[PDB]
Amino acid sequence: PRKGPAPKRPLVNDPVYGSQLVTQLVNKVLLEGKKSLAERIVYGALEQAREKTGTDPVVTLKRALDNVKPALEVRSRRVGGATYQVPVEVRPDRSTTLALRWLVNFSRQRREKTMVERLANEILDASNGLGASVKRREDTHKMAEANRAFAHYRW
Amino acid sequence: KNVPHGAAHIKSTFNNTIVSITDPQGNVIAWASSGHVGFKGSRKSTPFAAQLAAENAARKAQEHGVKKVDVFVKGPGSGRETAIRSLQAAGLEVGTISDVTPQPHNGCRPPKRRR
Amino acid sequence: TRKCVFCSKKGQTIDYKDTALLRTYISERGKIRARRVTGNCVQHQRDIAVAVKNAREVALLPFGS
Amino acid sequence: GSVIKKRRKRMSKKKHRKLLRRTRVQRRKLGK
RNA sequence: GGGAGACUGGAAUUCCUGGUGUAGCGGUGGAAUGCGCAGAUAUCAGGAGGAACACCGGUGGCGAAGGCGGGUCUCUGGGCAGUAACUGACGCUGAGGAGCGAAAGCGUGGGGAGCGAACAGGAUUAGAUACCCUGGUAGUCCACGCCGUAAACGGUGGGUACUAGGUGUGGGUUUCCUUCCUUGGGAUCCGUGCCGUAGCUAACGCAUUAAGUACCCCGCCUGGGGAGUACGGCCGCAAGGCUAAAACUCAAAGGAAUUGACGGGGGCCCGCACAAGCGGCGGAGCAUGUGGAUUAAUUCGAUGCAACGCGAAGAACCUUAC
Repeated sequence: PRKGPAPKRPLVNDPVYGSQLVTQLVNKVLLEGKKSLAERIVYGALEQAREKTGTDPVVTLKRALDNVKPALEVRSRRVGGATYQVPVEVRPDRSTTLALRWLVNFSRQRREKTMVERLANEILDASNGLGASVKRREDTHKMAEANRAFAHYRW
Repeated sequence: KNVPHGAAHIKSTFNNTIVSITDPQGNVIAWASSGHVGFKGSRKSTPFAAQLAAENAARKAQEHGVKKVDVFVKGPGSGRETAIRSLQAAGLEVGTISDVTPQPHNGCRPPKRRR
Repeated sequence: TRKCVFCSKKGQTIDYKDTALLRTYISERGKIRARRVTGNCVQHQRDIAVAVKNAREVALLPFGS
Repeated sequence: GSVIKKRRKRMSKKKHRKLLRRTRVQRRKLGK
C-alpha cells in the first residue's frame, strides 16, 4: 500500500434482499470461518425485527445505520515524542463500516444470553435511537468537536 | 463584587502558563496557574494544562460576575490558542486579542547560549 | 522594480515635521519600511529614516505603537 | 593547512606557560 | 556608521514604595539546589540607576590597518568628479627609527542594571575540578596613563604599463530619443561582487580587484623536533614582549587530489515498516527447550536480531559420548 491505493473489492449482491448491507453485516459477524451459521443468526435477528416492529427490514436498518453513522474521527500525529489529536471528516464508507463494527463488537454484551435475540434487540434499540451505538456516536462527535482546535496541520 | 467587563492576561512561556483576570484598572480578581491545577514539572508546559488553567480561572472570574473580557497575551506561545478557546468554551466573551510581548530596543545582555 | 518618488522632478522635500509623508513609509506598528518595499534610492531612504527618527524623538510619531 | 601543526605548537606553548607560572617567585628571587 | 567634545530620547532588565491576590514560582531530557506562604509569581501606578542603541540595515558606505551606525550642536581629517588657470620631475621604495594598534591584563579615582572567569551548591556519571541548572567576585562602563600582542587572514608588501568578454551594485560628469518622469539608450572616470577565455599552477584554483606578461624597492624562506626555548641584552609596575642559538634525536615531516571504509551527517525510494483491520503472547493449567542450585553424573554443542517444539525424524538396557 506504499505505492498507491489497492483496487476496492467487489460486493456480491445479497440474493434474498438485494442490498449489500445485510451481507456486509453477516460477513463481519462471521468468525471461525462459517457462512451458514452467521447467515442464520442474522436472518433470525432480522425476522425477529420483522415480527416486533411490523415494518420492512431494509428501510428500518437503513435509517438506523444512518442515525448511528459517524461523521468525524480523531487521529493521532506525534511530534517530538508528544502526540496531537486532529479531527478529520470520514468518507461514508468507513463511517458505515465503523458503525457496523461497533454494533457487532458490542452485540456480545447484552445480558439475555443468546446472540440472535441480542442482535434483534440492539438493532431495534438503534432503530429507536436508545442503543449504545448512539452513545458511541455521540462520544465520537464530542471528541471531534471539542478538539476541533488542533487541525492546523491540515490532515 | 460586580465587575461586568474585565481583562485577561495570558503569560505563556516554555515552562508554564499563567492566567489572570483583572479589572479594567488592573486589579486582579481571579488567577489560575498551570501548576495550580495539579501539574508538576515539565507537564505544566503542555497545551492541555493551559486549557485547564484557563477553564479554572474563567470559572473563578464567573463567580465574581464577569461577562465580557479582553485578552492580552505574552510569551513564547505553546498554549496561547488553547487558552483562548478554553476561555471561550467557559462562557466568557473574548472581545479583543492583542499580543503584548516586551521587545527590547537592544538593551541589556542575554545570558550565554547553551551547548 | 519601482522608482524613487523623490528622484523625480516633482518629488517633495523631506521634512521631519511632515507627518503624512513620513507616515507613508512607516508600518502599522510604527517600524520603518525596508528599501525593497518602498523602492527609493539609498540617499533618500537614509533621509526618510533620519526624518522618522527625528519625528519620534519629538513625540510626533509613536515609538513603535 | 592541517590543524596537527597548530596543535603541536599550542601544546608546546601551553606547557611552557604552565612552567613559567610554576616558577614565578623563584625566578624573581634569582633575577633580583 | 571617518574622528573628538558637550547636551539629550524611547523600549527593555533589575531594585524600591504602594493597591489586588492567592498558593505556588523558577528550571530541565527529568529533576534538584533556589525563591515564596513573615505574602512570591502574576497585574496596575510612582520612583532610582546603569549599559546597549529595535525598525532603517545588505556582502551597502567610510578608514592605512585596528575599526566605525539613537538624536542634535560645535570643532576636524581623507577621498571622487568637472575645468585645466598654476609649479615644472618636485616621483617610487625604504635598512634602522617614530607613530597608530581588537580583546584580555596592569596603576590611581569613580560607577555598577544586565552578563559573567574564579568560587559555592544541585544534577549527570564508574568518577565529572566540565557540558546542563541556581547563585556569584574581578571584569565589561567613565577619566588619565601603561602593555604592544590575535586564524591583527585575502594565510596574497608597495609603485607602474600591457593582455577576450558577459552580468549585478555605490559615487560623479555628458550625447542621442525626448514621451521630455521612469536602470529611456549610449559615452567616460573612480570603487565594490559573480561568471568566464588566452596565460599560469603539483593540484585545488587565479583570471583586468591576477596567483598572467614585464621593470624598480623592501621584508622573509633553506628537512621535522629540540625551540620562538636557554644564555646575554633592551623595554615594562607586573604579566610578559622583542633579538636569538647549541648539544642531542628522527628518515621523515608536509601539500593537493583519487579509490574504499566509516560517522552518535544529510536527501529520495522500498519491505505487514507505520497507519488501517483480523487473530493472538504477557493472566490459568499442561508439554518441551533454556538460565539458576544440588548430588553420582545430572553427557557436549547452541547465546540478540541470525541461541532457547534448536542439534536429537522418537533416552528401560543399546543408542550414551555421563
